[PDB]
Order: sequence, then C-alpha cells, then structure tokens
Amino acid sequence: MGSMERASLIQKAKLAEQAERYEDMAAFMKGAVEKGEELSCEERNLLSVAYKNVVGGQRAAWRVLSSIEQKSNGPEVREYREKVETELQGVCDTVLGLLDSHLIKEAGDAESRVFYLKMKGDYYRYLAEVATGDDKKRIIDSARSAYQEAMDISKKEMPPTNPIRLGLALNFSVFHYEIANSPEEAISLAKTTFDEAMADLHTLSEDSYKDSTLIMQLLRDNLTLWT
Amino acid sequence: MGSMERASLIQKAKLAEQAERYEDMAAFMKGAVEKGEELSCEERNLLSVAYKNVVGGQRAAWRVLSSIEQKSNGPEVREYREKVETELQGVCDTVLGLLDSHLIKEAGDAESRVFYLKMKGDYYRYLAEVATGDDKKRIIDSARSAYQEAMDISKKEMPPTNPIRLGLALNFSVFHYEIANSPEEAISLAKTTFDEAMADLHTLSEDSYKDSTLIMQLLRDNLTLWT
Amino acid sequence: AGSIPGRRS
Amino acid sequence: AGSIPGRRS
Ligand SMILES: O=Cc1ccc([N+](=O)[O-])c(N2CCC[C@H](O)C2)c1
Ligand SMILES: O=Cc1ccc([N+](=O)[O-])c(N2CCC[C@H](O)C2)c1
Repeated sequence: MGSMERASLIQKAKLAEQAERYEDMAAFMKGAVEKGEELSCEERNLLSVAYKNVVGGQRAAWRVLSSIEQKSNGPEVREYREKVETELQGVCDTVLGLLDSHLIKEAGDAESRVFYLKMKGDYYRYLAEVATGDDKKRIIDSARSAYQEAMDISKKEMPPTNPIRLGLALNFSVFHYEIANSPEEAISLAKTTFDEAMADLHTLSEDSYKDSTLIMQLLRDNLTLWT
Repeated sequence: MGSMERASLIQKAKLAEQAERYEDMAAFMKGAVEKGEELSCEERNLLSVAYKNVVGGQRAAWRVLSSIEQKSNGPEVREYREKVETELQGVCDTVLGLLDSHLIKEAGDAESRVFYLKMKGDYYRYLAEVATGDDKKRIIDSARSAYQEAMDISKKEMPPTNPIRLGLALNFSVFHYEIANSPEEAISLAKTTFDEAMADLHTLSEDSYKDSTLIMQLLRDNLTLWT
Repeated sequence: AGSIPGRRS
Repeated sequence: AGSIPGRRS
C-alpha cells in the first residue's frame, strides 16, 4: 500500500468497516502502520477491529474443522484444517510483526503501550489455541509475558474503570481459564477487576459509566459460566 | 487446483461450506469444474452456493459504498467502490467462463441445462446491477436471453412445481422488476408461476410439497411488496 | 425484491 | 469463555 497516502488508507479502512470488508480493512491498516508514524487512539481501534474480525473468522473455521477431524478420529479434513491453521498463523504473525516493527517500541503513553501489549497477548493466545506440545509452551509464555507487562503498566497508570484496563483483564482472565489451565487465577482476576471497577464508578460521567459497565458485564458473564 | 483429485475438491468444498469459507468453497468448485467432467445435481448445488455467497458479499459491499458515494455527490469512496466493483465483475466473469467452458454445452438433461442457464442469467444480472449506459444494454440483453432459453426449456420439460423452474421464474421476475424496468412483466410472471404451481401441488409427496411451497412463498412475498 | 437466497446447500 | 468482542469500531 506504499503508493497510497496515509490519510487515504485510514479513510478506506473506515469505509471497509462500513462495508464489512475486513480483509481489505486489515490491509489498509497494515499499510497505514507501515508509513512509520505512531497511531492515534481512533487508528489503533481501526487496526484492532480489522484484524480481530479477520482472525475471528479463521478461528471459527478452524474450530468447525477441528471438531469434524476429531469426530473422524481420507486426509481431506486434516489437510483443510492445516490449510486454515497456516493462514491463521500467518495473520497472527503479521500482527505480531507490526507490533514488533515498530509500534510497541515507539509507544510511550500508557494508553498506547497497554493497548499494543494487550494485542500482543491476544495474538499469541490465538497462536496458542492451535499449537501443540513444546511450541505451545513458548507461545503460551509469550502471551503471558505480554499480558503481564500490560497489567503492570495499567495498574500503575490507569484508573480501575479504564476500558482498556478492563478489557485487558478480561482477556488475560480468558487466557488463564482457556490456555493456561488456571481457572482459579481466571476467577480471581475477574472478581478483583470487577470489584475494583465498581468502587471507582462514582467518579465517571454518564458516558464513561456506560463504557465501563459494558465491559464489567462481560466479566460478570464469564464468572457466571465459570462458577 | 490441478494437482488435487476431483473427489477431494468436492469433499473440501463441503467442508468449506460447513466452515463458512465461501471463497475457498468457490475455488474448490472451480477446480472441480475444470476437471472437465459433468457435474451431478449435488455438485451443481455446491457450485451455486459457493459463488452466490461470494458475489452476495461483494454486492452488499458495493451497495454500501455506492450509497455513501451518492451521498457525497476526496476520491477515496469512488476509488474503493471501483475496486469492489472490479472484483465483483471478475467473479461474475469467472462463473460465466465456467458456464461457457464448457458446462452449458455439455448439459443435455433439462435439470442441468435449466440450472446452468439460470446461473448465466443471474451472473449477467449481477453485472447489470453495476453497469452504466450502453454496456448496460448488451449485458441486460445477455441476462434476458439466458433466462428466456431456460424458461422455454423449463416449460416444455419440467412440471410447474419443480423447484428449479420456480426459482428460475422468481429470479427472472426480479430481473424484470429491478433491471429491465418492467414491473408489470415481473408481477404477471410471479402471479402466473404461483398459480400454475398451486394447481400442481396435489401431485407431490410431503417432502416435495415443502420444497415447492417454500419457493412459492418467495413469489408471494415479492408480489406483496410490488402490489 | 427477493431472489433465491441460495446461500445454504 | 468470552473475550472482548472487538468486532465493531
Ligand atoms: O448466498 C447468497 C447471498 C449471500 C450474501 C448476501 N449479502 O447481502 O451479503 C446476499 N445478498 C446480496 C445482494 C442482495 C441479495 O438480495 C442477497 C446473497
Ligand atoms: O471481531 C472479533 C470476532 C469476529 C468473528 C468471530 N467469529 O466467531 O467468527 C469471533 N469469534 C471467534 C473466536 C471465538 C471468539 O469468542 C470470537 C470474533
């Protein structure tokens, strides 16, 4: 996307979102990142929406195919599951590569740094969902390390109701429950996150209250399913 | 897909449908067609489902972008609408090329020939939706000619409740209403098709009755919106 | 209006 | 269970 203006790539990413063309949206946002400038808050959201939709479709397909393959336990189901898996891994590697070259290293404010480290944890988590054996172990530790650095910054630098802090805690709790075989850690984190946010709601405007309570409900939903 | 067995391409198309990976499904079915053998009834359905989903997503995106572009009447919205339009045209040309090389010429039974000619009318109709001016005229006549040959065969060779005959009439009526500026022809065709099917329902098994009445309801739904 | 949906085998 | 949906800007 090297010949397109940065501002045009951003404009086209917004149009692609409206048209539900998420692969296009991700390509436009990759082009925008590769211009080398830092991303604004809105632009970071566009990058995340684009890739979350792309990898979300891949994960759903991988789960369908993995379930068929397990039931069957010709080569076609395994071969096709492997194809989808390789494509998913390629998208995760692309996102991780954008974060490593050079979004994280240039991110000095807490909001941007926490956002990118949460993304790094998420994309290693998606790699971990399809990994097997020893490579699973190092992938899992990479996810954990990214989430932990993000958590450490968020606790020092953001209020407990900040939506990025809340979403980070939500996703790290999912990591603990689904990836790390640590359901007690997942439950503890979701409970403490919810309780500390509830005690800070009194400080918020009506609009911020809505933003924070929406994510708090997701924490509550998980706690209900896990307990 | 030249190195993959025909039977494996068909198997992978079915898996891709279950995984909602319609671009993959279309590529597998294109590979199967290019093996050069005629397609069975089930295989024809797989080909149609794959491409209808691919072009359906493109048409929905084109409509979103065309509506934004008309509201605005920078170059970005037009440029992006043009990109989507060219991709849509490429998929339609691909399908039309499969039908011309050589599905239609080898299709001798009424069920296969009508099915492919209906597809030919549909894909020219999708080209007509985005065409402007004179090229619109020849595209419209190509759609009309394909639908008309299919209608002529279906009236000679199939009962009035046959689901392909019913779906052909439904789609040709949409062509008349939406493309050809002939709403009276659309209404007449839908009414006559519905009435002739209703008089033939008594001949059908319970399962065939369900198949036919489902499409008859679509004819009725259009008539309600058009009158 | 509505054509054959044709999205599901 | 459920992570941040994050599908809509
Ligand atoms: O399988 C067929 C299929 C799949 C998805 C879509 N879509 O709207 O995304 C559609 N539309 C688009 C054009 C309008 C039409 O009435 C139906 C059809
Ligand atoms: O934007 C995010 C997005 C988009 C589509 C899907 N999908 O299921 O297709 C998903 N899933 C897939 C994995 C399971 C997860 O709980 C959510 C997320």
